[PDB]
Amino acid sequence: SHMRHRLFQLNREVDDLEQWIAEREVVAGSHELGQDYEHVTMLQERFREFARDTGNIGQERVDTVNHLADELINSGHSDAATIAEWKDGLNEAWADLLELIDTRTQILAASYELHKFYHDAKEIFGRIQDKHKKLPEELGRDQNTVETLQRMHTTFEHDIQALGTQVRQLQEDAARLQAAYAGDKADDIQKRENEVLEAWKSLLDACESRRVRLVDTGDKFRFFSMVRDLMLWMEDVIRQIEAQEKPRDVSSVELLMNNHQGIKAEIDARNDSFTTCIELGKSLLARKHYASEEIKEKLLQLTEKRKEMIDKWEDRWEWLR
Amino acid sequence: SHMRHRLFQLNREVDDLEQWIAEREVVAGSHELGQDYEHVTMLQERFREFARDTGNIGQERVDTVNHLADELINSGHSDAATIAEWKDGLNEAWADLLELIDTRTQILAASYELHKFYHDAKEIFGRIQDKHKKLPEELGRDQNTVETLQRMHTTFEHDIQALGTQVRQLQEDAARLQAAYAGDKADDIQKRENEVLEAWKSLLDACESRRVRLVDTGDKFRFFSMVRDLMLWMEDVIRQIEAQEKPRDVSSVELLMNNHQGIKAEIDARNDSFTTCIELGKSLLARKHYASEEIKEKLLQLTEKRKEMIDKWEDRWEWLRL
Ligand SMILES: [Mg+2]
Ligand SMILES: [Mg+2]
Ligand SMILES: [Mg+2]
Ligand SMILES: [Mg+2]
Ligand SMILES: [Mg+2]
Ligand SMILES: [Mg+2]
Ligand SMILES: [Mg+2]
Ligand SMILES: [Mg+2]
Ligand SMILES: [Mg+2]
Ligand SMILES: [Mg+2]
Ligand SMILES: [Mg+2]
Ligand SMILES: [Mg+2]
Ligand SMILES: [Mg+2]
Repeated sequence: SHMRHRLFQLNREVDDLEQWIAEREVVAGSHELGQDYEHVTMLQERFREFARDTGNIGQERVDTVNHLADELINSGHSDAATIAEWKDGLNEAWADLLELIDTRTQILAASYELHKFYHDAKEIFGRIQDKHKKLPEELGRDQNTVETLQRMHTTFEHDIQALGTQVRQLQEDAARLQAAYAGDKADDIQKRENEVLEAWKSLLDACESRRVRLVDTGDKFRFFSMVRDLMLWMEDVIRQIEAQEKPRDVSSVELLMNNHQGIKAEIDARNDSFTTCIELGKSLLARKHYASEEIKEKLLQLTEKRKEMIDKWEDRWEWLR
Repeated sequence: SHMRHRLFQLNREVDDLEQWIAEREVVAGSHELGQDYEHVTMLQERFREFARDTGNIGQERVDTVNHLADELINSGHSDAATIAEWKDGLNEAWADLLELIDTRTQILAASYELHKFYHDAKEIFGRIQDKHKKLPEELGRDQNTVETLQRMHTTFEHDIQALGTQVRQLQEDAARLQAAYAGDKADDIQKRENEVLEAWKSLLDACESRRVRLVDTGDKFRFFSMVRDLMLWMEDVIRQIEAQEKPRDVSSVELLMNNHQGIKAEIDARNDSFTTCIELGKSLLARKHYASEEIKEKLLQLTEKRKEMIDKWEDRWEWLRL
């Protein structure tokens, strides 16, 4: 009759607990669809709290009821068959709930991952386009400004590799998600990934086209500066020659021939500078440079000035003979 | 000199990332285990976040720098040999940081479970000792008060069921940790476990001793009560028989014989009550009740009074019916 009370008490506890499990099953059984990334995020985080609260509270109560029932069954209570029936029904209900919590937790993780893909694709896409937009058209005005622009571009191309990394990550996510799904869905992931890859492709193509144009414009201004330096120098040598005073005695002839021969040494020492300059110019022509017409003009001006200079040197020498 | 710019640019990114990795490694390399349960709980959560952030931020940066280094090597940069040296060492530093994060996660997890065992053992030992301090000693002085105390002891016994489940959980935790470690640490755990189990046992034995002494005490009062009810009744039946007037004519004799047979009817109606009472008394004696001497005296007073009542009823009936 103590065993009578113990039995009546256990019945109460089992009924209380199964009622509590049924309450939790309503929540765990929710089929609520996430409307967008923000909402699925909320859903997942709420249910993670719920799963943990449910497990914490329920496991202890289930263990207590199981203990009470096992004590009565093990002691050979005359209602052992009924008591075992109670215990089985409870353990089944609890196992079913935990299974359902598992299934919903999975479904919400899958959904989260899928919404996150579309989210990251929107964000990478926007970052790509925003970067594409900050990309100068101009090549620049002289040697000094072109080399600054070249260095800025080198930094820009540096400063997009981080987006590249994010693009490759998106590609891996798309791959993982496409294995999960099929039909309409795996298709839409492919399209979305493609939109981002094409935007990326276009940014790189534009960075490469700009790198190349800056090299071309740089080479142009390099060539022009080589020509200018030679032209200025040649005019100096010509003026040097023009400044020479006709000798009035043998010691003056000797001095002037020595000085003039010094000038030939100056001239000859520039041979490699002419070669470097002319080779570059001829290179640019071979590659159909946009400034080919200027470049021929400058090559012709250089060779006409060089002839002026050599003619003037030879005329002076041969009259000093 | 383009190629030089890219080299120095990479150089900076490499040294920067390595700095950043060194900073994360200081955090991952902490040897702080937590001063108590609360502390290690917090340590553990905060590094959980740290490990996630570090891995996510870190991996992208490493991968970014590898790509840039690989671009330079693949295009035959003059310093490809040196670049590959920077790259290789960065990757080693990153992989080292990742293993170190796994290591810290593991020993935080281990510290957490050890702290928690000692936190639970102290909580439970304290709860058991507190419950045991609140166990009453009084058994009651009458049937009603025993009944009340029994209700209250039932509640007490109910109150400690969840406490039992916590003790059993601690035993589970104790065996798992004892299997996990060994030497003086495992010994320390078994020591703490046995302390709780002994207090638990002490409480359970006390609750059961009380439960039983309350049943015994209540049964004694209930038996004494049953005997008293029968004694008072019997003495009144004897008084009713003794009050009867000697009949003086045939009609009176017939009326009295009827009324007398009515009295037997009333007497015989108590057969179940006597049986219940006597069986209770006998049940206490086989129990070896501590009041056995007084229970025996009462059984005898009861049966002797019933024999007296019956004898007086029968002697009256005999004299009447002749
Ligand atoms: Mg039921
Ligand atoms: Mg259901
Ligand atoms: Mg919204
Ligand atoms: Mg049945
Ligand atoms: Mg059921
Ligand atoms: Mg002139
Ligand atoms: Mg934890
Ligand atoms: Mg070396
Ligand atoms: Mg009281
Ligand atoms: Mg368990
Ligand atoms: Mg009674
Ligand atoms: Mg008659
Ligand atoms: Mg009558």
